[PDB]
Amino acid sequence: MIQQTGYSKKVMEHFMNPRNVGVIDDPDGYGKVGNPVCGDLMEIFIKVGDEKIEDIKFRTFGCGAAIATSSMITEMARGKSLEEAMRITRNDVADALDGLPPQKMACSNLAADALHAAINDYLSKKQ
Amino acid sequence: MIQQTGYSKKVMEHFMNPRNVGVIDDPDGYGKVGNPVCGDLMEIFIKVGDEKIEDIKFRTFGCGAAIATSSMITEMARGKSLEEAMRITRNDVADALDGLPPQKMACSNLAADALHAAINDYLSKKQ
Ligand code: FES
Ligand code: FES
Repeated sequence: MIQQTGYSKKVMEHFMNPRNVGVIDDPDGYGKVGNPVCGDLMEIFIKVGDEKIEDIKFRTFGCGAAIATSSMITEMARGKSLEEAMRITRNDVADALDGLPPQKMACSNLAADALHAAINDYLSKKQ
Repeated sequence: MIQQTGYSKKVMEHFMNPRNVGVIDDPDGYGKVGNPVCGDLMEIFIKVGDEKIEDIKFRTFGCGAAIATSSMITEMARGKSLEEAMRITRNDVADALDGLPPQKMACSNLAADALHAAINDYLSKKQ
């Protein structure tokens, strides 16, 4: 078939066994981003110690591509400085996502956009 | 707030720990239904013995409401006669779903529509 799309092993691994699902109570930074098409919401929670991500959790009721990408992005963010985590985007897990249905590119961008939002929330509370 | 919506404990239980996720190889009936808005696909697989559902599995990369509803519908279908399973719809788990965002009503209908499709696939193979 032409323009074939579908789901890779790595996305299926992170959708079936996502890392860092949950909530942090009273988090240092909280970010939430929604997807305009389906209305699902991605929420990222961070604890910050030493200017670094000491803990991270995500919560969403969105689709498999959004959950797998959040699992991969939160795992890559853990332990990074705030400036390094701000540079993380789904480009950093491009190979795992290649091939996905084209509408899931937006779903894949929720995790990094919520992480950036959580970092900015924490920074704006510093001031 | 007015017209409040969100996710209940029962849906969160079935999204976090869905029952009957997987595939049956060489199934007796296979049904697949898609959601027009997001393009996700729900697939149900059944094994039929004694005119009854001897095993059932679903596979989707759709959202939390579609995965929780499939978990609840496949659990209710297991062991039922084909005629009883044909009567199952998300109405049978209405109370667990009440309150969900209104766009997830379509996501909630995928499981029973795929189950009906799998049953009709098996019947059309009888003939
Ligand atoms: S379909 Fe809602 S987050 Fe992907
Ligand atoms: S948003 Fe795709 S199945 Fe619900």
